[PDB]
Amino acid sequence: EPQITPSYYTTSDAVISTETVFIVEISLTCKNRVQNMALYADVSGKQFPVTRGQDVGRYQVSWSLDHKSAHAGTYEVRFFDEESYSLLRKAQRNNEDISIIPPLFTVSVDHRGTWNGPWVSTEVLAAAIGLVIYYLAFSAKSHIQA
Amino acid sequence: GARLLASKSLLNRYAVEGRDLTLQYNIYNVGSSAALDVELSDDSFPPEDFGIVSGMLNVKWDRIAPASNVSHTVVLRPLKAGYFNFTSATVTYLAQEDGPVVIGFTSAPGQGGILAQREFDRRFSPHFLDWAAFGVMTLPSIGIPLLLWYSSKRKYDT
Amino acid sequence: SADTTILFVKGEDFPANNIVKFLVGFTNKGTEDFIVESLDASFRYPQDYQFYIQNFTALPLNTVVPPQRQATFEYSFIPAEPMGGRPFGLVINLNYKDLNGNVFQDAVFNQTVTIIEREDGLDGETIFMYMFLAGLGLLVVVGLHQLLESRKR
Repeated sequence: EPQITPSYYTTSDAVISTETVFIVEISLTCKNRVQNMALYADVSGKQFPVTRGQDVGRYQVSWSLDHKSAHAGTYEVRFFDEESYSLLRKAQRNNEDISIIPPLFTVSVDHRGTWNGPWVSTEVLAAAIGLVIYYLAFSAKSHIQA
Repeated sequence: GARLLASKSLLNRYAVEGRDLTLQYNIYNVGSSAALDVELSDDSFPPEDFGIVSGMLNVKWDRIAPASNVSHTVVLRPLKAGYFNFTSATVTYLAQEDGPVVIGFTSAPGQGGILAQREFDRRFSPHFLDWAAFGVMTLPSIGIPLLLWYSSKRKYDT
Repeated sequence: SADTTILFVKGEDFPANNIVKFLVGFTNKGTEDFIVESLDASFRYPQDYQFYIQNFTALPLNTVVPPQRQATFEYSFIPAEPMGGRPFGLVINLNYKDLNGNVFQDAVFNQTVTIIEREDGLDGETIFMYMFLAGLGLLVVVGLHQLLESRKR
């Protein structure tokens, strides 16, 4: 009966940062009072060992992705214990259905995407707008002559 | 015995005042044995100058398998602009069971210049309200002749 | 009294025109503070390492390593494209000095390196830039086509 209070951080300014970094902080409390237990996190098929802080019951998992690959959306982080992690790895090696193994707990991280700059360009888009008003003039002319 | 190579790197192109600073710690076990009781401590960021947004600077791992790596990241926010020296962190681990504690330092990014928020904005901030104001300012001298020209169209060319 | 290790994390196969990044670990088993000055990488002739082929920018470190303490350093370089496909001996030197100022140099990596050429196919994004410009001109093309049709009619 794990009890978790999850906190997560996601890079929002891609102009400054080189890569998009995802950080998940979880304070884990167990009914049986197990402490310093090794956690493993799976994110979209990628497994990362769970880092343990100095404080009791505090765990963090961090990974980085390229700005082009850090698509906006919700990222599901699945946490497994040593036995569940071993079973998951065995299933992965055998090409078995990974979804069969239930994670200890899941944390959903919602990423709103990174900000990169203005798509609109005065050299191309603005030039078309000026042409359009003058093309409206030409259309009006073409209509009346006829 | 286990041999750990720890690298401390910055995942930000530039250091900007008031903006999140991303720190990534990578520990690689190049030894034949797995590192036991690996603890990472980074006391080089005083709270008066850097505010912790996410992550914890002091971490521990029970075991790091040989030929394996562990990645840790911490997000900080500088509180004062100027030059800052990103010193190396301290890594302690047991190379073998019941063996002596090995103390090592991660990679040091060195001295880095934290750009003041005002300077960063002056160098990179987007101008939109001045852009609207500029455009409005130009609007008369360009449009008044334009409206007079349309008056030409519409009085007596039909 | 100095122990060094090197680990290639990216570009272990040394791809041409690709970033190669390796970690060098310096361990101080002496009783004095070691001062790591710079880390240098250079490509040598496989048949004669004395003749330099390409010298990469030195990475001055100037980091003091206390006794019984370990320090890790990160270095990266990008092999040149024309130079791919040829064996190049790689000499990587870590420079460290005693408190007295005596300087000792250790070659962390001294082995022949195989470099693999990479070829990039035509890019569609350049064609997309070109076609957006060509459409900026194609609006004019359509206008002139209408003018020519009117002239012919």
